[PDB]
Amino acid sequence: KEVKVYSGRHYNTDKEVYQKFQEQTGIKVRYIETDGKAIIERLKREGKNSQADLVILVDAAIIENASKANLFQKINSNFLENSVPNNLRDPRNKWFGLTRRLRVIISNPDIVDITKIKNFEDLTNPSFKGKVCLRNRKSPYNQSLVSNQIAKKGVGQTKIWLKGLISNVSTPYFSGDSSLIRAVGLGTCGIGIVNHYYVARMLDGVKGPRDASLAEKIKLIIPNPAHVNITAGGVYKYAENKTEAIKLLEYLASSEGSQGLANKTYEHPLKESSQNRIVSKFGDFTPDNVTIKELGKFNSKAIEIMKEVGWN
Ligand SMILES: [Fe+3]
Repeated sequence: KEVKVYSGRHYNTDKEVYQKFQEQTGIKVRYIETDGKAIIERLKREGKNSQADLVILVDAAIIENASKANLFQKINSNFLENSVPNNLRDPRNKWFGLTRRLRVIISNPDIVDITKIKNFEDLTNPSFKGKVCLRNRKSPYNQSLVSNQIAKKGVGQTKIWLKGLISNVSTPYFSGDSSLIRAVGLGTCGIGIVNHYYVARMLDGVKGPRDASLAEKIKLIIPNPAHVNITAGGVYKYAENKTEAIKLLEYLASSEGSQGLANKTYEHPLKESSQNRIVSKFGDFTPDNVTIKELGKFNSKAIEIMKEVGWN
């Protein structure tokens, strides 16, 4: 018995989590870890000839892309249906959340007055002119943040917010979250928007001493209420080892599996906040209840309006 996993979680192998499943069940896990978009393109090409059984992907936008491409099959699982929060799974049962991440505000309190920053709406304040820095619009994390705004506020209000935000940027767009953290730490940027776990990695020395020192200078602000995004798994449309893939998915979504995955990347597990001391110091959060499916729905519109206001 075996199961083949094609995973878009490629920060640093989930190998230990898969080995625990293997030891417990006797099911051999064959994994590949690489960029999610490369997986999607490979599966579209292979179709029925693919050897994927389980597909894991990062970000609402990428999950949506896989869904549109008909990559998943509907599954029935009383465990998943009763254990994964409704907002973090497909209402039609094709994919299921495994970990949670927050896209948050980071600030350098020597450059900006952090007492004025509580939520994303605050970033349009004219006192931050020239002090806001962003990663580029190609990032699914940013697209999903804008989709989040559209879901709640509608297109009109989101566009007003976007115009205000981009008015405050005077620095070229960044190509990654870690480089943006460095710039905020250094003080070339006063304010950035990044995923929470990148800050925790740097603080924990994972990227070496200079990055740790830079990350120590930053104040992380969790917007209240918070925007939540996920990594998710689903069974491939033509999976040969369907039964085994469901068993593995059930394990990954369980308390043990979700904690195992999340502790590797400094993410939050599905149903509890991280026990990691570095992550817990960032503070409590309350989700805004926008569903992951909704984030996917508005992805195309988010890209259109980001382009229109000049988020490049
Ligand atoms: Fe990431």
